[PDB]
Amino acid sequence: VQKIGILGAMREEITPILELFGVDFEEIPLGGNVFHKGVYHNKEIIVAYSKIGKVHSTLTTTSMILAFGVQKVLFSGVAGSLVKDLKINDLLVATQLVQHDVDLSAFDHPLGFIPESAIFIETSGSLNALAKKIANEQHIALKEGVIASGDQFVHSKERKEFLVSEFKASAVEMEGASVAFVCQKFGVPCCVLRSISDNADEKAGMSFDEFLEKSAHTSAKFLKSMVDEL
Amino acid sequence: VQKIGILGAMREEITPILELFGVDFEEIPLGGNVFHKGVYHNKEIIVAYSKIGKVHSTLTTTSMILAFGVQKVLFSGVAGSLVKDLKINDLLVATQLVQHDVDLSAFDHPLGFIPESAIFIETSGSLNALAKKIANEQHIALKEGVIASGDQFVHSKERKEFLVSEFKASAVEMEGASVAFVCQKFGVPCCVLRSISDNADEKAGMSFDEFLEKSAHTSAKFLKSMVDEL
Ligand SMILES: Nc1ncnc2c(CN3C[C@H](CSCCCCO)[C@@H](O)C3)c[nH]c12
Ligand SMILES: Nc1ncnc2c(CN3C[C@H](CSCCCCO)[C@@H](O)C3)c[nH]c12
Repeated sequence: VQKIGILGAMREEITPILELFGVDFEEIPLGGNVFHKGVYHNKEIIVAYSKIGKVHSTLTTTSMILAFGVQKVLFSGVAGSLVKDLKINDLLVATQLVQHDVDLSAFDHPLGFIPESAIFIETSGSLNALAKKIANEQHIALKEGVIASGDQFVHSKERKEFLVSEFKASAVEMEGASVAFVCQKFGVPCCVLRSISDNADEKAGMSFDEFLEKSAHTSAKFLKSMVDEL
Repeated sequence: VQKIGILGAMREEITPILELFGVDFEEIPLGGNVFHKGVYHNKEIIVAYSKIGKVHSTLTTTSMILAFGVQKVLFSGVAGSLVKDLKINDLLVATQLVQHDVDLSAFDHPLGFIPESAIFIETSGSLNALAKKIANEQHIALKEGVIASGDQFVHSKERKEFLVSEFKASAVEMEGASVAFVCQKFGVPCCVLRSISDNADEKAGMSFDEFLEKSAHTSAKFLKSMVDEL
């Protein structure tokens, strides 16, 4: 059968995923993560939260691919908005991702760039198109854009402005670029889906605490609607 | 037989390793890395460069463990010095590592800390003690201390001061903490060995360009002397 990996960063991002699928799961620990393995609509679904940030998410994605043999990875979670048109609860899919905190400018490399890699990492056009189709049929707004990932929770106007000017990012989070990077290295289709929890400004901690649960649920519900069409 | 993973970040860090072992290697590509597999003194050695930074090094380490089944990981490369007593070419082993660019302080977490993890990641006391024994027998200076890892090349007095005050780091680099983190998650002994290439200050790019080859060779030679005793 088809094997689909489903990832969040925090436990709160996968709790609604496990509940919404509503099937039994076997828990399999590996590399400090717990993988929930279930069968849903004739597909094997493997659900896990990575824990926060780039190292955690790189490890979990690599484990999913190498140890569980998943054929697609769908990431669902929350994100900070960098643009006026992405408001609390709104959904976006990443067309490209960047590691916004990478800085080898001492050697005149562009910010975000590492030798033998690239600034922007692409996701699956096919999965992004599926998301768009579903969103239109459900009459849900869905934006497509660049997501910036780094190992800092962004809560300042100055950092937002940098992300917009340097990378033209629409949202910020801490895991998407690493998940997409790993998938691309192994030829595995990847979709990164996020629901806005905050505006990545001085009020972001507050907003995040308020909206984590609801925004996570919104993302999870949409991810399920995608899996229903795969 | 015993399987030993040997990692550098850049090709220049593993070129001397491959030459110094002086055996034939089979090249095995996986996840965008090339793994050089050889037999040396009745051990299987698997050598690779990860490419620069935390995501690259997390992926390569995870691959080494999950796909090649290595039982120990030794990292060899260069680093920026944060302390007066670590000069160009000097060797150190990391007793602990930290991800110095992790910042969840918006939620009053200490810098370097991520929920469900820890600020400091430990390495193998047994391998560090072997390194110390060998260094003493060869009449080579070998320091032990905290190494700070992040996704920026550090070349400023201000950032050095932060690393010293916040984490009491002795050296800075971009991969050690991720390698040690992965190893710890999988119960695999890890040793991170670095030779100083620069002082992580405004002159660091210059110094790095000058000393990369020599410092890499110094680290590689010491790593080989460790493998000779394993
Ligand atoms: N403003 C923001 N900056 C960076 N990432 C995010 C995100 C996305 N994720 C939410 C979470 C933020 S860190 C939460 C710490 C909770 C207290 O322990 C990470 O997994 C990244 C939402 N808003 C953000
Ligand atoms: N000053 C420094 N800051 C951070 N890392 C390092 C290192 C260690 N590694 C050396 C290398 C620095 S980035 C080199 C880019 C070369 C031009 O493309 C990374 O793999 C980290 C030496 N000096 C450093």
